[PDB]
Amino acid sequence: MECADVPLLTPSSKEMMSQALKATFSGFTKEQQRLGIPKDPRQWTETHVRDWVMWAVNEFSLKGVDFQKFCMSGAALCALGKECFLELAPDFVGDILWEHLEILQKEDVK
Repeated sequence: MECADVPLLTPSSKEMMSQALKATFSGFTKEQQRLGIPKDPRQWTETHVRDWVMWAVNEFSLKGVDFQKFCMSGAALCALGKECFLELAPDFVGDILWEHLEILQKEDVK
C-alpha cells in the first residue's frame, strides 16, 4: 500500500478524471454557491446544469459538448441516469460530468 503517492490505475482514459476531476470538483461547487446555484443537481435550471456541464467539460477541454443534448433542467439532469448521460456526451465526458453529477449529490449522498 503506497501512501506517499498512491498508484491507482492505467493513466490513459479515466485516470485523468480520477486525479483531475475528483480533485477539481471543488472548483465549480465553490462558485456554484457563489452563483446561488443549488448544490444538488435535481433542482437546477437548464442554465445551472449546463454551467456545471461545461465546467467539468471546459476543465478537460471536452468543449465539443452538444449543449442542446445537454439541455437538462436539474430534475431532468438527474432523471437521465448514468445510462443516458454517458450516451448524452462522449462516453468519457458523460461519465466525467456524471461523476461530478454524482459528486454534487454526494455532498448529500445517502
